[PDB]
Amino acid sequence: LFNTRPKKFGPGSRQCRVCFNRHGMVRKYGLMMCRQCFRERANQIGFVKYR
Amino acid sequence: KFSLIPKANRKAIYEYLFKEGVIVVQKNGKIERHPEVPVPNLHVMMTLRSLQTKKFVEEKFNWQHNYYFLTNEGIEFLRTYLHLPPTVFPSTLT
Amino acid sequence: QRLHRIRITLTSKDLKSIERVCTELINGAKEKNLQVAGPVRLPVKTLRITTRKSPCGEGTNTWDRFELRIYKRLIDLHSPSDVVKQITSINIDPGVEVEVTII
Amino acid sequence: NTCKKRKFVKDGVFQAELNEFLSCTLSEDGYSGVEVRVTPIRTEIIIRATRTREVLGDKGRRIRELTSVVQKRFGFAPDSVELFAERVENRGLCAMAQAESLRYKLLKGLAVRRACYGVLRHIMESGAKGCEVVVSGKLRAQRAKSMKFKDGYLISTGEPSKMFVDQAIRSVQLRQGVLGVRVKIMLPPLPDTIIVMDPK
RNA sequence: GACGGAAGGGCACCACCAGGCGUGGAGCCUGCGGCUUAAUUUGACUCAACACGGGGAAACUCACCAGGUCCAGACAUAGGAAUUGACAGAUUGAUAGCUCUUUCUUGAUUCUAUGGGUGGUGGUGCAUGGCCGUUCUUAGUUGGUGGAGUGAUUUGUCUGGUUAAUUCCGUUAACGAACGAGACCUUAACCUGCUAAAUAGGAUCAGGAACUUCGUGUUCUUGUAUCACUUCUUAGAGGGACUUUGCGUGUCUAACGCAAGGAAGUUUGAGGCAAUAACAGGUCUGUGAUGCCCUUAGAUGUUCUGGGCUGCACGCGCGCUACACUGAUGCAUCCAACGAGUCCUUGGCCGAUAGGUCUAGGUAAUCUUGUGAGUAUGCAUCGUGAUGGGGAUAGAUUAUUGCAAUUAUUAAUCUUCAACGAGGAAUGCCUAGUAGGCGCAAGUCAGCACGUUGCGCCGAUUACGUCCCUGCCCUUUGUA
Repeated sequence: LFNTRPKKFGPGSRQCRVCFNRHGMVRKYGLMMCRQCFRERANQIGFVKYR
Repeated sequence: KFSLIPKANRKAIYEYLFKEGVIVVQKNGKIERHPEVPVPNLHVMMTLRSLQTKKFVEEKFNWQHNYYFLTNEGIEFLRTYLHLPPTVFPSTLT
Repeated sequence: QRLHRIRITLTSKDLKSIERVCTELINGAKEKNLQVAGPVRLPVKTLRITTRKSPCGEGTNTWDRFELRIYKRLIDLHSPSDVVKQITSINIDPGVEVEVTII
Repeated sequence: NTCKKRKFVKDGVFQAELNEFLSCTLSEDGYSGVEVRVTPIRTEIIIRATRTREVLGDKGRRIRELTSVVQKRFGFAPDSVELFAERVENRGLCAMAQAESLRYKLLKGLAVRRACYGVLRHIMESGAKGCEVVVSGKLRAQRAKSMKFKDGYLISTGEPSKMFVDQAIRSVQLRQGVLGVRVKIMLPPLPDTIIVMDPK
């Protein structure tokens, strides 16, 4: 009637939980993390970069 | 969903907050009513937009999810509306 | 009691957390002297994400190479289930997912 | 169920979503950090802190909030999650404490010179090996101008950086704009140093 | 300080040398100018803008444009006693009661106005935070006390030798320190040793099939079948290179070169980490990081239908496939590693193909999978013809994802058969499992890779130097 399309798939369906942003959405292993959001909190999750 | 929440379902928000003393609501408007209390999710956001701006409840954000605490003057208000016996729910009690 | 067979999974992020558990629970078995085999070290499932460092497009296109590591390890036994509950319940570690399984 | 790679992601992000929440609620409390100890059907959760008075409050008011607040959100059973406050011995060395301490000195309204030496004096007296405290953003000026304070030696590089330093960052909000505030604290088996014995 | 088309040193394949393979030429993909348009949202413009914003946009995303909704405007003061849901027509793209010609309902949630909030991918990165790039892959940078100077400042931080290095030995109005460098961390190389494995195997001992029947003669296959093992497989503990030894080269001090030995002798190879100063670099369009301004119901909030970012007289930038016979085509042979899945897909039938249909294993060293990958190899036809090299451009048909495929999302089947015969001036990348070529996997993803990030396979030519070009670092020197 109003205020809803079919919203099931594509970038419009889903957003970053931390900052509410669709762009740059890391969905590997079911993160649902926007990249700007993901890199700074990556050490606190577990991810430690080397080589 | 949409429109003003019934006045029975106003007390459905308050009587949950009267017993437990916590109520957290997801920021999203189109999201399903919050797990726990069977109402629209917008109506929980509207009633605690209403509550915070007359003090009583202590709002605290992070993470879209809005983690409310209920103060000493807050438990006076609900009891009056609720009609609950005085000293009914101390947070000091376990 | 009955002749059973138990093979306990161990997983964590740290190496140092499991090397406590592998040393402790075999010595905890050797209190009672059960039929222990040594800890079978499976291959390491390294998880990987590569994002860009910059928020916007500017500069040279540089990249992080983030990594987790996961360490599946298996203590083998042949013993009934009532005996093992004493060994596992004492000496639980911080942030180490453990699951006991018959067969 | 879920697979083990997805499980450490789901359990890992729970740590991060927990920690930034417990930063903001325990801001004026001035906490150190968090940790979790999962056991089967009794998920314990250990809050460290500089002071224990605010976090318990009155007969465990704000403990029994934060037991309830977690299990409402993430979908646990009642009394499955349960919080225990804890005191850190040698409390000066934690960096997120001092950044949050230096926040409320500036936010109340002191000069930036006088406050930052006082925070730098405590961590030096507490028995840190060395430290620095930066304050970026505009200050007595319309153009930005980052003041820097430093005493005692502080390494920048290698894997020995990440262990032996502890490092923290916060915002703080003023009439004219936002200031930055860094803190960085070197702690007390190093790579570089070699202590040789005497034979007699 | 910076600059010099001044001197003396030491350095880099983002610089030449010796070369290798390319781009620039052709068509096509894709980004940026412009030109166009109702709208073709918008940032960034030498290296450090231009397959970049993880930017492969059908709607969503969406900022743009032509229209239509909802208030999701807290609360304070105040009038009034209010606001809502909607059939069938009207009207509208619209089965939006939006607004209506009408008349049933809603029950104090809200309306009405004034103050004030609230929200935004509105503006400002020349108000800022945080983060990243660049100066700068180089070796550089501070203060304590003392010395010199009226002082800015200087000395330490150095003639010289040595080093990847302000790294060392040494020289000394300096002495003793800190960060950077180094160390460190992760990974790749070799251990018939250590410690093990019905979620990796091998060897055994008994059975089955086939050829041989030569005989325990070669090749497949079988089991919580075993007794017992760890060479490959896996990974904890460790060992291993110190330039050890020989001969040169040096105040024989620091250390170089060459040869032998060794798995390995450029710091053993390859990365992560990264100082002090900064630049009016970029990002308010990653954010509940934010000051100020804008506007706030006839909206820049929000959301729904449709279009647009893909629009083409023409310039410029990264890539792909080409021009053939070391080849193309058709048959046969047999070999990888990184992943990744609550979707990945074996097995059997139907179908030229795509694909479908009925069972079926998998929370994964167990199942897909030992992912029978392609350059490669063997045997045939083609014959230098733009030909069968080349596969753009174009008509017609059959499936697949989706709620919807037209400006055609792809994948197939048949046709249609252009330019291009090694690329003008300019100029990029690169020293050994490297270049180049050949595939595969993951990220974005309902569907779509000519893109990026990793992974292996086949595997060369030519240097082991240099300051000529283009930059860099340190001294003495000149400066308006």
